[PDB]
Amino acid sequence: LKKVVALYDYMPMNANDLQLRKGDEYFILEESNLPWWRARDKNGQEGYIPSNYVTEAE
Repeated sequence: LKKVVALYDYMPMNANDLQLRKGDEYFILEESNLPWWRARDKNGQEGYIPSNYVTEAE
C-alpha cells in the first residue's frame, strides 16, 4: 500500500535517511508528522525517506 517512490537524489542528513536513487520505490514501514518517514528503499535498507519530493506515499 505505502510505496513512496524517490524522485531526486537525497542523501541522509538526520540519522538513517535512505539515500534516494530516484526510481526505486520506498515502502513506509512507519510515518510521522514530518516529511521523512521510516521506509525501506528498494535497496533493502530501512531509513528515513523524504516525502516532500519522491512520489506515491507522502
